[PDB]
Amino acid sequence: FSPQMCEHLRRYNIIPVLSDILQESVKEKVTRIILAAFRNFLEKSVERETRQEYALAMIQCKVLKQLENLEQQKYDDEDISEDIKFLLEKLGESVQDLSSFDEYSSELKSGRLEWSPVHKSEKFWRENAARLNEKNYELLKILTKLLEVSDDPQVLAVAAHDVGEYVRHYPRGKRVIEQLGGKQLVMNHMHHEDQQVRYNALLAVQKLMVHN
Amino acid sequence: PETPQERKEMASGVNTRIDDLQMVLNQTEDHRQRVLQAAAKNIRVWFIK
Amino acid sequence: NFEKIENELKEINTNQEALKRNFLELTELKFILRKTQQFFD
Repeated sequence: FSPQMCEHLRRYNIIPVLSDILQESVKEKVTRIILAAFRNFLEKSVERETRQEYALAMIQCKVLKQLENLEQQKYDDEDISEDIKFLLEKLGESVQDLSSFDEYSSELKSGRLEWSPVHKSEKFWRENAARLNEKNYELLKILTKLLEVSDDPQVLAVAAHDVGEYVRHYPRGKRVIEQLGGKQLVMNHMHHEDQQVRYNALLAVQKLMVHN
Repeated sequence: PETPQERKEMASGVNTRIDDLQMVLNQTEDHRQRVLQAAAKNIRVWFIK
Repeated sequence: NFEKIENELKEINTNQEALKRNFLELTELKFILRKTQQFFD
């Protein structure tokens, strides 16, 4: 309830530990208070650090996908049916407000290329069709550069996914990666020993050659 | 290409493209088989579930 | 788990005969370029 206590309790792993209690949902009163605990957390913050409680808490966890079927169920207590619609509208904006490319530009320029819902969302890639060319097609060339020099056991699959979704939405970008030689990099990285970077680069190399 | 000694550029370009395309068709075949080796296993579990 | 297997086999079996098309259209383009060079020379 008190606003300054919300930034006191955030020095922990609270909400994904709490969402692990939410996915059980056997008692049918623990879910009515742990959804109210999600609301009283999210409503009473006077800061921009509610986004700290999405990345730890909401978008990067198995809670937002669970809240879709939480709406589908038939609860009787009227505050619950407004608790889900408040959380769905608060987290409905929370997926695309960093799904801006800025953040993605904050991800790409600073590096580390983490797993984020901005990569899997197609409304991201619906928007930034020409935005790599708005950055003079360096913004792609900075992405294949970090794909080149580094081994990256986790974020190379993210980097292989990023060149794949752009190519499906701009057919002239297939000629762009040919000038950079990034296709032969994906040819090498699809033969990697790790299976996640193999599966992502196999989809990446098969998106390059849909039509020739 | 309608001109001589440009067809050598074109046929080499098709040759390296066929080499890449046959590799991907080979790669997606054993990836489909590696999926279906895992996916078909325990469908008799999964159907009963 | 089931949507991982479903979207695997839905995308690949559409990218398989479409990619088999782009290879079978290309291997018969390579054959006529082999002949018409030998035919011209």
